[PDB]
Amino acid sequence: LGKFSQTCYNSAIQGSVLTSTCERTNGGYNTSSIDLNSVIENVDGSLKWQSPNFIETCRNTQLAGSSELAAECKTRAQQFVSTKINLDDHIANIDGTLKYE
Amino acid sequence: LGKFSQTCYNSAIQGSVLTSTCERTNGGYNTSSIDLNSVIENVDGSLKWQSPNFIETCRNTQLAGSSELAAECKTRAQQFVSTKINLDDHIANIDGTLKYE
Ligand SMILES: [Ca+2]
Ligand SMILES: [Ca+2]
Ligand SMILES: [Ca+2]
Ligand SMILES: [Ca+2]
Repeated sequence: LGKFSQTCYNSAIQGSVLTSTCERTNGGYNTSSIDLNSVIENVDGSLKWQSPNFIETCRNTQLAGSSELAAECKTRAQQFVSTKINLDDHIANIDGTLKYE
Repeated sequence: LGKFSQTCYNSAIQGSVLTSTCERTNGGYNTSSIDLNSVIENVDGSLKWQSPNFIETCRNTQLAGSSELAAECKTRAQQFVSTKINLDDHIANIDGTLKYE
């Protein structure tokens, strides 16, 4: 995965955004940008790649009660345990549409 | 923040997606969906809200060498330490455009 640096040049980082000029398969180059803010997290001082989608390591997702998401999720030890989270924490109803905030 | 459940009904969760029918400010209801996969993470078995954008708790971001993102990031103890991450880990050059994978 990755390896962009091997076929790109003039890379730069401003804030959360990486910009670089990269080689196209069909000759020629293209300059593009990517915002790393959401795919990179700060964990107790060290930059780590954002954790994988939870559906990759959790099963049997259900709505518990009126606003809780419940599931059986894998521990680092590879064992499934019960867990839940209140979606009312961050999911809002903004004029009829569900929005994260 | 949040509190969608107080003005919505017929909520349901399928996989990573929450769907609910919510009250509009201007009378009437609207049914909408939101995918929780990326805003909820599995940390050692418990569902936690995905960590905040790293630019919120990190400063002085720079490109170190050809592919590393370097910065000074806040620890849980509120002290800034040096950290870096190799963007070649997950940032690819897909036919001239930077893409995460
Ligand atoms: Ca509900
Ligand atoms: Ca549970
Ligand atoms: Ca580079
Ligand atoms: Ca550093």
